[PDB]
Amino acid sequence: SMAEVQLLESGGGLVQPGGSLRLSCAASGFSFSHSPMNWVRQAPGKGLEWVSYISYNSSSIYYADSVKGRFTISRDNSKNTLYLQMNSLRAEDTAVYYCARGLTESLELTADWFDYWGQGTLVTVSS
Amino acid sequence: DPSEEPVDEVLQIPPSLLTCGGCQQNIGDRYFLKAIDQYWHEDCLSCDLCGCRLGEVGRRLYYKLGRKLCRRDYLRLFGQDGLCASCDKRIRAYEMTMRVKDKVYHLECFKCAACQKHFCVGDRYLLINSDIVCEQDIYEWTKING
Ligand SMILES: [Zn+2]
Ligand SMILES: [Zn+2]
Ligand SMILES: [Zn+2]
Ligand SMILES: [Zn+2]
Repeated sequence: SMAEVQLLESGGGLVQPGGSLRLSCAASGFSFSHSPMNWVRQAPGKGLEWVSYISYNSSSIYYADSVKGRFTISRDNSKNTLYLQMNSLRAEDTAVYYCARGLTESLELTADWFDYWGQGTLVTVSS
Repeated sequence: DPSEEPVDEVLQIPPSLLTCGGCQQNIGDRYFLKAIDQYWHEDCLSCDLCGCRLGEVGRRLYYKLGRKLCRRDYLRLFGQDGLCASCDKRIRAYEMTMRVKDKVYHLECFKCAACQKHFCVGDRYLLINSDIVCEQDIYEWTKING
């Protein structure tokens, strides 16, 4: 009776500094329309770094300081899709970008990978 | 007597008053919410910080300094009870945290208690008290012991 949670990140790849990418995540296996969503990135050695947050109805939206003015989060609940528009890309933005499902109350992630995290999509900005 | 049929007085909320406090539009729904002397569509009553539906569990909201907040956001802004499980320091408002089980951490604090490595997506772990231990530290313990 329990449906398996699925988060499939798309987009990303290799581009030069000043370049632009559009990330997407298709969701299924939970009520996406009632879930706050996130983009979280990670380079090897370095820890997980949260990028952007968006409430279920898009009324609340936040960004990491490092991405403010460059990245834009959005969602489409009828299509169960999360988006991230990445502009003015720089070498520091190189990482695996995961779509992370947030806990319903007050800006929180969870380490339940299977139920709340995708497999990620790679973004690389050249030297 | 079977012929006896009750005549009940009904006092309804007047249709003119049913304007939502969050969208300023009419509420024609059967199910809606009452809060802070206003009526709301169920999707119109949100936390000012995080934007979650406010009374979903516990049937209460937290109002201070002109802000309607959820329990955790209220305690993050005003309460003393927003300390991290690792570094034992107050969690800033507008800060994204990592919750493993029932314990809350800063993302930079989200690392193994033994080898000090930052956890990656898909990493198996064990939580002892407020210490998260990676799988390869559990295996290296049980290898010497059997
Ligand atoms: Zn909140
Ligand atoms: Zn409304
Ligand atoms: Zn900490
Ligand atoms: Zn370890």
